[PDB]
Amino acid sequence: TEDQRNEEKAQREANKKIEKQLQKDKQVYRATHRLLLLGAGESGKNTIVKQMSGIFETKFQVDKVNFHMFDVGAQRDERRKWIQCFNDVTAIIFVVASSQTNRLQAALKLFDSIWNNKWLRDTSVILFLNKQDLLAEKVLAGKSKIEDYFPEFARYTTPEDATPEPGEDPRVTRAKYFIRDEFLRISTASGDGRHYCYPHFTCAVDTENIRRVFNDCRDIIQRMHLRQYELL
Amino acid sequence: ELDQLRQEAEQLKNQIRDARKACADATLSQITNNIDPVGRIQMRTRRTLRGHLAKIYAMHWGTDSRLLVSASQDGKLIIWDSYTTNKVHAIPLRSSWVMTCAYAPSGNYVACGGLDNICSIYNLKTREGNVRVSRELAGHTGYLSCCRFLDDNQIVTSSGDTTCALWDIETGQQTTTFTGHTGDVMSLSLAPDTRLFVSGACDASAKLWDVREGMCRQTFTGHESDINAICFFPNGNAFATGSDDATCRLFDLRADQELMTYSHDNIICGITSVSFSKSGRLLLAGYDDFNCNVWDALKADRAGVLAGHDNRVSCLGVTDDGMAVATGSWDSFLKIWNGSS
Amino acid sequence: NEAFLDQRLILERLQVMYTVGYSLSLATLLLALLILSLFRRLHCTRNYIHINLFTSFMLRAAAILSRDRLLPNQALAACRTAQIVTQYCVGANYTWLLVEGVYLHSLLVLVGGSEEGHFRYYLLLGWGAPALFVIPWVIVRYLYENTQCWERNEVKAIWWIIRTPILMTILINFLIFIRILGILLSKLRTRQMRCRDYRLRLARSTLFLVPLLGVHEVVFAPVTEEQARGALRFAKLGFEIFLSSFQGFLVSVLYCFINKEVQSEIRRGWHHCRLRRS
Amino acid sequence: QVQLQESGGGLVQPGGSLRLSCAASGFTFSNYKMNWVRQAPGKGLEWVSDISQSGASISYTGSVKGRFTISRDNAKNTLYLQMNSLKPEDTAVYYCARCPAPFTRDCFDVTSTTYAYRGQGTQVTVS
Amino acid sequence: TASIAQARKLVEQLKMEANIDRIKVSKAAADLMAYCEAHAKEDPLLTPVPASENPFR
Repeated sequence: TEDQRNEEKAQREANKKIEKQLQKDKQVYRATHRLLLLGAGESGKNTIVKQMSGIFETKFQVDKVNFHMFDVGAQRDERRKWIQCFNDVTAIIFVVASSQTNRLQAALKLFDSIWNNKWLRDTSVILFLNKQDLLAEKVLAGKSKIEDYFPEFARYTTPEDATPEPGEDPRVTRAKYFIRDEFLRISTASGDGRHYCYPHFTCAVDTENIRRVFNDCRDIIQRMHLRQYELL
Repeated sequence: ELDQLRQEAEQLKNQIRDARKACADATLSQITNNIDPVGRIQMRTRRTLRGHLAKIYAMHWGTDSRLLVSASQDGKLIIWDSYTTNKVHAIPLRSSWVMTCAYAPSGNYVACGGLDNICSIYNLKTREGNVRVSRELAGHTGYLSCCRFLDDNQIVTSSGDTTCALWDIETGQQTTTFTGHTGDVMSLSLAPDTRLFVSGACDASAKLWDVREGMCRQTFTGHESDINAICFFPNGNAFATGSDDATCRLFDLRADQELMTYSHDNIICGITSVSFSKSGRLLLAGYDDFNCNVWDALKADRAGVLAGHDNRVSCLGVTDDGMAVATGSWDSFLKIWNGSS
Repeated sequence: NEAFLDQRLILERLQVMYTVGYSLSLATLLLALLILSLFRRLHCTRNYIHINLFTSFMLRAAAILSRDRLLPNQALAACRTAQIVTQYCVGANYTWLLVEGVYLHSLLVLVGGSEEGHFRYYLLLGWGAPALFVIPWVIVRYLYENTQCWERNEVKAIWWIIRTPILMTILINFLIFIRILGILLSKLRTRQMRCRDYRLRLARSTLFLVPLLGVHEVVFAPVTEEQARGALRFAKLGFEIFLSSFQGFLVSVLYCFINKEVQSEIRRGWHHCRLRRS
Repeated sequence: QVQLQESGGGLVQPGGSLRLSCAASGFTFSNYKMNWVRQAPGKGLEWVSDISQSGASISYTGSVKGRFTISRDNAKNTLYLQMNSLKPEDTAVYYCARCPAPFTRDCFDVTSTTYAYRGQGTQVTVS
Repeated sequence: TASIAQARKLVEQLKMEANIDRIKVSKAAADLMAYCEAHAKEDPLLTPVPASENPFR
């Protein structure tokens, strides 16, 4: 009949308009960058959000690149179910307090679970080791935290490749590189997927963490593209 | 003091186990041995719905079994027309992360929820012809796992925190709360008569609630890991539960125990979605090994395989009429399967 | 003489190998087109660029074969048309390689945006630059020094008018691939994995820059009938033709067939078809 | 259903010996990574050890390496913790947790206040 | 402490769920088989409907 023809024409017109809107939003979706700020407890997430009801959003754009930062606020401690929701993000900003119980061991046991998840094994991780000053005075105060919470700190020496501290304590720099090496050995034990880890030492509260995040995301995207072209 | 309570709970559990064992008289697999096998089930994809641009966690069928609504992480809620493949509506969501959706029986409303801990309800029939949030349901603490319209005015929502709630859209406040679970309440399925519903949680147990009064009646602890999917048998007197053990298990309300298990050695991946056929003879079950399977609901013999999805099968639906079987997945493609003679 | 019989035999062998290599190029290129245009799970700007490159290779490897087969008025017109098509497609091959290099460099370097709407510009460049750089040559060759259908360019002003844009495009490709290899070298040196990972850089550079080395092929494309005296004469005579046939084949194979996504998809399709049949 | 019940524990002088056992009667023991968890009287839950599906990959929380030994016996469906050379800082409540999913080398939620696949308490004190 | 309240709630729940009475598993399986065989004919997935009236042809 003619009525059914009119209905079909209207349906095709609606489909065309909806497809136009979907195509217009596709460019925005593919242009923006999504990051999941996943801190292991109170380790500087508040001050990190300052410098840059269930979930939070902080739309900050740098060098005409749009960024999404998702902070999981009101969710329960049970992370094994809603973390599969975040396997499409570009990177997982991970925040560790390098200072109730041993927080570093909990951070390591969360980090390797994230690394070895079968859905998150394609997602890169960016590490921010806050409380550098706190670790500095903890080491300088002769407090027995690292040397007895990690028995392997005794037979550890600072790597000869990296020593950029101007005048910081050699014990402090050894502790920093020991923690970074622990996270790096967790990351490099398993090369199951196609994800990388970028450990950083967040010490200054200046506007440098944003630059670090931008450079890490640029590296992640470049590696993903080169891998897709089989060059890398 | 607590030791006495623990001993009492243990001996009630022993009494329940003894009662269930005594009631265990025969085996459904033994009874169904002398029945003709279902045979090879050949179903080919009839339509591919390729509008979404991010992974799909939820789809649902309309009562008329023509329109289906699908949700994805890209903050879109597209309403398809299965017959003509066209899209009817596309609702931009306030929160990009949605893990569920529900198409109302009246066809007027559509629900949606996720990590925002709120349930958004959109009335599709508006004078201006634009879809807008009719009501926002807040009060759940954790993320929202599943939500099903028990009616056009009340909706049941199962959230990340160990609590299910029955809402009231016209007023927005909770009518009844269903406490008793220990973990995340992953899934939820209403009975055909909307008198009962089962909630499968992450503590490897399932409960049976009645909405009118609001307390659990029975518990089914057959599984041994997280329960991701649940579905009532079309009779309304049995249900099947998918878990991370790769085993579906058919429970019975009246028998208050398992009936028969759908495990297979070649299957290692967890079960994501579970659905029954209209007659209840078949049991479709989407997996994480990228392939959906078809089971004989009475003989536990794999009738067929619905291979064809690039990524994991997250959502699985069977039309109320019973013709087609839609399978969403994480590659942002919906496929409408069907069989031909 | 025995030596003369030797040159006759080796010329026959290189000619039959030439024909076999072009036939293999056609076979592999058609395989690639069928895979990319039938599989349907791979429809993006990257694979569209690959399809256009491979159909330009269709044009080249068919036009050259037809011209060689019809090489001795219908005959004069056929030879002229075949030669014009051959010039256009030898331009188009390098233009499309340049389009691929530009696309990858822009996708790897330009910050933000990640636009997909420039495919119209890429397609226009790829299929129009050779036309713009060929039409003046064919017009001038028709108006002045109009040979029968074609001849080795007797004037440097006639050789350059058709070779200069090719050299310009191939130079831009050299620069762009040096930039891309620099980025890749930075990525490889960031991790410092192993010597095999280090040599992977040179491996990728060579296997992606062979089509750039096709310049020798296009420079010495017009081969003579009688070879002069010497060993290196017939050595090269075999060399450019063998390397050109191998170049078409290696583009076709190690340009799209080594793609992990297409390999996984074809394995998935084969397994699903086997399960459906059985 | 899972019904993880542990034994052992009690009072012991510092530097003494103690043995903790775990009884599992609700699942296939050989598919799940089983790990121990301890909770100080005032502090929170703290991961202490683990063991792989077969008993290959074994890790410890530091400050307990060498003095604590963990082994599993799939035949009898029992998990053990051979713990030696105790100190007063070891006084806590020990739980025998289990990773939620089989055949996965990762398991997220074990050190949480409301886990579902962990056993009851096993009092251990040192004085 | 909350432990006492949790134990009391759990004990009450198990008591009120134990107050109910079960039904023979043989009878339940027989009823399921009866439903499946009675509704077997009207199953578009079990018996492939001819494509003439198939909406997704």
